[PDB]
Amino acid sequence: KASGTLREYKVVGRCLPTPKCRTPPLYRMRIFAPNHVVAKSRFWYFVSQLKKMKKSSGEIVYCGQVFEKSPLRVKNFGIWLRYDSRSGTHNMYREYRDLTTAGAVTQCYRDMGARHRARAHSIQIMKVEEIAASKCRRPAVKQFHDSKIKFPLPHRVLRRQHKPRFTTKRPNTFF
Amino acid sequence: VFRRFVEVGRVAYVSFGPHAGKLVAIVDVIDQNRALVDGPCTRVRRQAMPFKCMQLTDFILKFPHSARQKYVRKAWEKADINTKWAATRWAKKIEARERKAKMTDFDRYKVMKAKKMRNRIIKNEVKKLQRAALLKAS
Amino acid sequence: QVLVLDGRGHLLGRLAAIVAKQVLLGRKVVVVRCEGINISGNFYRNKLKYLAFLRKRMNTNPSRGPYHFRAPSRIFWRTVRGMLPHKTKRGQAALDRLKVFDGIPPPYDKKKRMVVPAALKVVRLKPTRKFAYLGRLAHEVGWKYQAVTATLEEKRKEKAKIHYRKKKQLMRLRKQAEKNVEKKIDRFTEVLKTHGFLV
Amino acid sequence: MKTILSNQTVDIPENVDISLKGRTVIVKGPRGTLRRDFNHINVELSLLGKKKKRLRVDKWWGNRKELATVRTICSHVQNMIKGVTLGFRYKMRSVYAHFPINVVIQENGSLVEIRNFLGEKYIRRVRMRPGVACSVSQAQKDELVLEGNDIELVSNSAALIQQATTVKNKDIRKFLDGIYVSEKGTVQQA
RNA sequence: CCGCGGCGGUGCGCCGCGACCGGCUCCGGGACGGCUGGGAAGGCCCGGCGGGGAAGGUGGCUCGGCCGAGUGUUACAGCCCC
RNA sequence: ACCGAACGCCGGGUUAAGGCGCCCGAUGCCGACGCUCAUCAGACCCCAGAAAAGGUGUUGGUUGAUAUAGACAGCAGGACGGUGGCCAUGGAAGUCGGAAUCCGCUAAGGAGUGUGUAACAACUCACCUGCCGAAUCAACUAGCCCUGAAAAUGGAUGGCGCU
RNA sequence: CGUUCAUAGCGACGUCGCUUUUUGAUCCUUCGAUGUCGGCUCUUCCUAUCAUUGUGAAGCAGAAUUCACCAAGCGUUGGAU
RNA sequence: GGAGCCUCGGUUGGCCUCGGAUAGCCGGUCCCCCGCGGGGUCCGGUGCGGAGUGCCCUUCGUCCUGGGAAACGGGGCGCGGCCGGAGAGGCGGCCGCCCCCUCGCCCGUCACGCACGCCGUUCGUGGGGAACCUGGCGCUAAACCAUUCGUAGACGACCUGCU
Ligand SMILES: [Mg+2]
Ligand SMILES: [Mg+2]
Ligand SMILES: [Mg+2]
Ligand SMILES: [Mg+2]
Ligand SMILES: [Mg+2]
Ligand SMILES: [Mg+2]
Repeated sequence: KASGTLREYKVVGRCLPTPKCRTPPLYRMRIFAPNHVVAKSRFWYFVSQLKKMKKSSGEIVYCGQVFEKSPLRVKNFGIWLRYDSRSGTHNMYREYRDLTTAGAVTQCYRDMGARHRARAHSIQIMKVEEIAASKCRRPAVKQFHDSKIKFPLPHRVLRRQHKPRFTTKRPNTFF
Repeated sequence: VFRRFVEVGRVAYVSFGPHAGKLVAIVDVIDQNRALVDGPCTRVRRQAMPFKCMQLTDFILKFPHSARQKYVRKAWEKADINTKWAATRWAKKIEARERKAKMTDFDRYKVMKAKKMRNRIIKNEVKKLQRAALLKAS
Repeated sequence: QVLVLDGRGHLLGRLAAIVAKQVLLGRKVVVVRCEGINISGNFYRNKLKYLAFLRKRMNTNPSRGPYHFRAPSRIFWRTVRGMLPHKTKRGQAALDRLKVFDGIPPPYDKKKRMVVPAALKVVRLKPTRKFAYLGRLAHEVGWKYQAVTATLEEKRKEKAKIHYRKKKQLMRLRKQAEKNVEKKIDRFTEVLKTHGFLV
Repeated sequence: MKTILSNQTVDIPENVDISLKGRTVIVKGPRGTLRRDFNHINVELSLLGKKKKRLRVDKWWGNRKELATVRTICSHVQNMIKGVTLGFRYKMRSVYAHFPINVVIQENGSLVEIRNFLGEKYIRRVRMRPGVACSVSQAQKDELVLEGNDIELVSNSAALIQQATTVKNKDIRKFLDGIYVSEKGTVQQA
């Protein structure tokens, strides 16, 4: 796995039928990935671990992108992880605040790279669950839960440093 | 010593982006560095938008932090923000700057001719004022 | 046809980078008030870093070996020299365009002088970060003429304050003049704000 | 992480009048002025209330080491106010097992000669920081009094005479001598 | 010899254009399909049904001129949200 | 000798592996999100350099607590008796050591954390209040940074530099 | 161990390192030759600091001291075999 | 003032506050203090900066005549006096007198090789350097050798002496 910005995918698949097992059970997952191609691969990786079931032994039935049903709501997402350290493998519960699951998992993948130099292929996302104002354990999230939120944008450092590469005016950063 | 604030209901002028040169109300703050934003009257769809691109006006129209777009449309049209914005000195010197860009070659020539004269008149009147100021000093 | 850049408030290498490319494209540049250049990283940090550079000498005959210039102008010149192909003819030609000064002397003390905002400290550094004035640095590594350069610049700032006061005085009269005249420049002043100035 | 906002208040008393040119508090009252600059602390020194009753210090989007300054600015203004009103009085008692550290102030407070420390021929001359004024007290035998408005300057000048009187190349557990700060009080209590 | 008529090869030297084809790299327009026969949205509003933040509210306190502003509590809907 | 790619002589196009402050072709993107300041910073296969073990440096986790029966620290009040308990006498009545190791009063104090004593004494280390006024605290874990970290001509993230 | 006290100074059983002023491994370079030990003489560097400056430690009362830090500026000699 | 080799780059100017950045810019002070200014308070304006380098200044065909608005401005490398400028000043400013002109903005009114579609045009330029013809006012050599000396010396060099 690598990235870009992910998309939730639904992928349901089954170990393909036999004489002995005529109508085998379907297994569904939530597989975040940049595209269906790697989605299906990612589906197979997770299933292999859990169930005696390989890409040869099975058929993916329905892979399909899943759309955030409330895009223009701001939400808080709890996300449970399973990363690999340099040392042992771990569990976490991260929390992000975003407009989407995909966005919230994407956000996670960047954080984990930042905070733990953890690369995609090490991380397992288990559950991603949207959450209330309460049931938010992280204070970095909790500070934005407030009705009359109010802050300034204090030392507003400029970009467009090469529109006028040279100029008479020393700039301004108070607004 | 701050005067403008990322408040809910603050109107912000978008400096750049897809929606560059458009007003936009801050519906809700998502993050350290991202605001859920709307500009119903100003042709800007409800979307998250980073602060880096928005620079914020002196207009806080009052609605509740996650109303459903209809209500901000009312609070915009009640306050008549489009009228008030175009009245501002800021928006005038935006309008100016655009009209300087639109300038055609004949229009550029007219201007030069108009300035050539208009700066001559003033220049003399300044010189007269200096002589009068020198006469007062004497 | 010539850049004059007030090196105050800039960052040593950050400015030097930009100056090099200007200089390589045939732009004649002047860099003024070089003592005011300021280098990221806390003072002590940079002193050691210089003091190390001092240690570098050709053991058998120091007289040959890397000439450690003290003056902030020459320091800044040294760092710009490090970003040109200065062993070439074209590189040597490039430096000959660049003209550096501790403080701001008589041709350029009555010239408006630019500021590279992409090399500027207020922009490029976090406000909680520490930095050093290349003056102080120069002073402690052996620069002789800090105080002289200060005493000459107090004159200049006093001399300039006067010029500005007279400039202001004209601007003010000019603002008055327009108001005195604004019925016999009215259908000029109108046309200069249809095509979008004066607003 | 970046805390969306922090602040504090510094309730100035009705005797004192504080004023802030930007981020450069100047506090004046009974005893005198005390300016202090905080260009280097990065905060919003608002000043609010009719009768100018309280000094507020916001600090937006602070991380842990940036939010550590908020209180230390607030506190420095508190001391500044105390200095203006009451004024600081550090008292320091001389200690010896033999050679009775002979102290004598000179110009006004400025100088402090400290003769016969440990039977040394060297006479320590110690200047005071501008503002602070040493004076040899009465009602207590071996004891100095440093008074002044700017606490920083006082306590520094106290240290100056404390480290002056130091013992070299001896067992300092055995040799307990010198002029040590005994008490950090005020010129007037109210 | 004048025709620079018709055809053929050419130009002393330096130039430019034009249209045709090949191979590229860009730009601007438009018209369609499929999906959770897309998801969200908008607009009109009506009838209900609850839950939450937290309110034209009330209340302790504070700050300004009964009104405006800032915290705090129980929480219906006369701000909204689900 | 690595990675990319294998050469007739040339024009246009496009790539690879690598890059794009300046040297040096290309980010002079209004690039996105974090992390990190180092008086030895760090900066890219082969490769030209460090470990065990530490650090309330800062940032994340994990697990457990705690507390309105208003805590947590911060100061103030007591720390006993059954009892020279038993083994050990060389002295251990809590205290070089070790088997023990409970009851009373209890508000509550271990047959005792230490200081110190030949041995005591004396001192010191729960349970509870008084004040103050919301979170507090422990143990792990892993990121960057730091200690650990000493070589001889002056010196090398390639250089200049860079926060 | 240090009367007592793991850590002032030490430090077993274990363990992790650096160094190339020891000696080995090794044989890449030089066999149409790179003059093979020591001493003298002279310069320069390193620090893993004996002394000297400034300091923290002690089982530092003083004196004498070992332990450590900044640190290589300046020194570090005359002889008998 | 005339020719005449050569070396090239250029192809409007900008004649300036200080500085700040969790702030600044301008006014005006009714009022107060200092040396027309400087400092203060108070109030009024600006502040994604229009007293803006996203800027300003300047115009880019020539002439003619015959109206209007604007109108004493410009010139003669016009001429004399009084300044300011030393950091590498190298540039300005301000004052007398002589002669000449009517230039910016609109309109009328004609004409200028109109070189017959086609390239280095257009300036800084009286440029930098070398060699050559005119006027006015100025000038009137040192150096080195040789010789000498000995504060010096391998030799050069150096210190000295010589109507
Ligand atoms: Mg001693
Ligand atoms: Mg023992
Ligand atoms: Mg060998
Ligand atoms: Mg040899
Ligand atoms: Mg050492
Ligand atoms: Mg030309």
